[PDB]
Amino acid sequence: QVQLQESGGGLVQPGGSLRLSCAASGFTLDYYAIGWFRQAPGKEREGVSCISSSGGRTNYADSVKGRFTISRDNTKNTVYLQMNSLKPEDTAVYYCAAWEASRWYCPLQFSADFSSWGQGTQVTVSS
Amino acid sequence: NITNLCPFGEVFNATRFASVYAWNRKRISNCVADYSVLYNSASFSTFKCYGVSPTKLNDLCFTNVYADSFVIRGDEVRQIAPGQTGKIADYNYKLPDDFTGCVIAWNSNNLDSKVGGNYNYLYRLFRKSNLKPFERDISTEIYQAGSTPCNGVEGFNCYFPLQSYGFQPTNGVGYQPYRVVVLSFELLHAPATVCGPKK
Amino acid sequence: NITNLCPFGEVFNATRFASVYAWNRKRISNCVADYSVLYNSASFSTFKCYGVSPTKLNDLCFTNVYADSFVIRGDEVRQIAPGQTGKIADYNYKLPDDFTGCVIAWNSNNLDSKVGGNYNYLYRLFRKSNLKPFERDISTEIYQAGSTPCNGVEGFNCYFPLQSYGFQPTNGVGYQPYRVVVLSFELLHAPATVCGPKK
Amino acid sequence: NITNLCPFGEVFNATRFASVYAWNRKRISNCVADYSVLYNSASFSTFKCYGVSPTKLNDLCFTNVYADSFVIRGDEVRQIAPGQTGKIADYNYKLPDDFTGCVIAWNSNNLDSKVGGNYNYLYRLFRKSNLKPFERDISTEIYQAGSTPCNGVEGFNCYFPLQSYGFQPTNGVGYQPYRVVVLSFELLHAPATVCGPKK
Amino acid sequence: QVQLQESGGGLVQAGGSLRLSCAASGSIFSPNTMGWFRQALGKQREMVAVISSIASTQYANFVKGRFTITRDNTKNTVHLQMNSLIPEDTAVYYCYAVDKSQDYWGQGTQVTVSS
Amino acid sequence: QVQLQESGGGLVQAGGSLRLSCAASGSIFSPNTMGWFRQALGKQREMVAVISSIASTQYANFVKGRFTITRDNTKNTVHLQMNSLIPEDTAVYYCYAVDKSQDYWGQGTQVTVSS
Repeated sequence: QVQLQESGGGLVQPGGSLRLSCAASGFTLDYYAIGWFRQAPGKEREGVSCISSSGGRTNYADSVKGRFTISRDNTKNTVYLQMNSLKPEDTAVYYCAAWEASRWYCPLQFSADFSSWGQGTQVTVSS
Repeated sequence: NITNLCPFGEVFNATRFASVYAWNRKRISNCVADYSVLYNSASFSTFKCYGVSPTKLNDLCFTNVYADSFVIRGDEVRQIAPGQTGKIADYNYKLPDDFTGCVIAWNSNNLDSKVGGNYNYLYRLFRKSNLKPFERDISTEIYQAGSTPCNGVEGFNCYFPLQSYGFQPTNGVGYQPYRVVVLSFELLHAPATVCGPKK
Repeated sequence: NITNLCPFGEVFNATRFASVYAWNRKRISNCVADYSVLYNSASFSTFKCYGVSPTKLNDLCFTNVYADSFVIRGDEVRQIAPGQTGKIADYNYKLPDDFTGCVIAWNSNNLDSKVGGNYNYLYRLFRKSNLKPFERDISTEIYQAGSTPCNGVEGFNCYFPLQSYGFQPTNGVGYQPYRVVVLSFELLHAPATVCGPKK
Repeated sequence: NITNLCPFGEVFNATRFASVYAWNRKRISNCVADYSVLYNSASFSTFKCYGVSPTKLNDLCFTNVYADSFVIRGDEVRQIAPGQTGKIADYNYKLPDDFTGCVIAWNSNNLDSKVGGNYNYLYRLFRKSNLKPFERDISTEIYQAGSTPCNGVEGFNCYFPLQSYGFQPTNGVGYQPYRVVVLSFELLHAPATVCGPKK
Repeated sequence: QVQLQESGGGLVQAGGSLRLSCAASGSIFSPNTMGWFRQALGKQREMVAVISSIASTQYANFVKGRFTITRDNTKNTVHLQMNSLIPEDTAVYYCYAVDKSQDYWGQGTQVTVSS
Repeated sequence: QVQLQESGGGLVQAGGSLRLSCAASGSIFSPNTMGWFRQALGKQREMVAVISSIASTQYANFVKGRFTITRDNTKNTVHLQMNSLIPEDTAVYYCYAVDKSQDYWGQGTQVTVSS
């Protein structure tokens, strides 16, 4: 019953802002570190961002650093993603997935495996 | 009342892994086993622990451990869940439903994928029946699809038992190399030789 | 249930609207709010609610309402939203990116524009820093455009904060007066005070 | 004790497959059946059978057969299940929670997807009510998104139920066509018309 | 294999008129619903009207008040009369047959209007 | 409804002096900031001085060193003594109440100087 549901994606204007939340049902996502990933038409799933199980160790892609923000409501068992300064390149399908502390050293800067694959949501930017 | 450690690095930092049909094994006992060390290390893809809670692991005392090693592609890992069927679960390895232990997996592409392909790793498609749980099959006999008696000769209705894996970085996520070690444990009323870090 | 009335007449039918750096924050509580009337007033030019849909404002109950009603040029209304940028969205006032509330507005061309120019609306072009979400700065110090201090004296690199607007009926649609209301709601760990429409 | 067989190849291998709102149905009876071949056919990538394991299904007897076929986008497949939600499940085709039978599906990008997009398949995103089990009530009424009665006229808050799909080879697998057939067996206490091969 | 015979298109100047037609020669189980969809080069499918044999109108706002539809119940044919044509309206139109089991399609009638 | 009573203008020859005054009779929540502005016929709104009750001066360079403002904290009144007047500085003047909540506007004081 491990189900991750992405919501909040869609079409936004360049220069705007948006928010995603993917909700976890059937399991405690709190024990899980969550990575948000992205594939556009014609490109592979890239590592957009990664957050720890406790929210303390983090990663953003160089292309998304300084504009996008990961956060998680562990009490409400969901993970949120705030996008600012949208650009038309950002039109792509998104997923959030779960894995645990991936190395000696804490942070989630490195890629890992991504067990719980959600349906994904299309976030489009165009004007 | 023992101090020597279990060979977890040797288990995992091992250079070479076995194929899915043949796999590997380790009877592990008389050693110290640190799992808080492993559980928060995740140099791994899947911690899927059945009959056990991963937090409890370092807490746990075990009579013995058995270790299995083999490399798989991404698509068909899901077949390894007990109570599920797949060409692996049918014709490479059977898992008992009453499984106590934990499967651990991890993509190994920079290690086990080469551009020219790694065809030393074999994948059984044909068998007269599915194996019983926890079984190996190193048979070298050509499979007969039809009534033709192959008698050890390939050809029509005479099949290759184990197709060679094509592991390249060109492989997708579902086709890349994933080394997998299954840690089968028995929860038995016996000297618990694999006690974790405790006092 | 509870029955008092939220003083919208003192807000929407308010005779005068404040400037864009001297905002008035009205607190509304313990009263019934009729939002469908304004949604069916067949007047409101703008309708952007965030966090609660325009129609379920009229069946949900709220702990507190804080209201901000002023006059802005129509062209600049596009910077009134959470996480947006621009002179007003950054210099004046930021809506937090998860703002729960509504921006609703109706042009006041015949209400707040005079033929000689209703210059009573004053707008800053420069600041030492942009404000926070829902931050009010009414500080009036002469901004130091250059390195030289102004000492409260304008001149070279010494500019007044906020310049007037020539609000006239002759202004175009973008520059015409627009009466705009930003309402912030709180569904917090408190009893809902703006309630009633449960009928 | 019958002689007749069903044209499984004629019914399935037929190129003509319907849309989702107007899925095509077949009532099959009196026929000697062999589904083992279809099982190993693999073509139908998906295999989820409910009420029976597909292996024991082969020799079984069945009162009557309903084959319901269509073509679907890749991502929406999960919405098709007994007791399942989704825009198709709640707005195009709902399975009973007690559904007995199996769902099978194959890609068809090379058949049903065109680079210019194959918009011959419409989907009812909008409905006045949810879908009952086995409900194909083809209604194209312009739904009134607002309070104004649209009178079947598009405009302000007047949207259409059937939206087409851009099935292209350039589409993503989740956004690509899939040839899907669901077999439903009403195994009531009525004598079976279709059975397996045994005395 | 119901066939939807289409004819009545062509080249017409601005403000002219044409008369399309589609006929369902197949089984046509129970009542049907005969429709017109438009598709311009580079664009998706947009429904002109999804009028049924009985009722329910289903006229769109794109050419609101300029096109019309007539039912011939003797042969179950449907004729689409277009008046006061404009370059924007011009595209390829397919007849549509909802039927009771599944939907079918026309093979095309080119409509072009310019000056 | 804060009211600002303005008086002290009129007709004076070149080089003379008058004394304006504005008084905020309304609520005036917390500290305020009382200011003076100029408006000649055909121009914009031009700021004289936005001295706050506490500090910040806010004098302009136009009539630098000539006008002065005295603050009467007892009545929260602000007084504009303007000396050495010139036909250019003449306009109609309006006092201003920043308040805590909103800003309000005076009714006008005509100032005329010529020779």
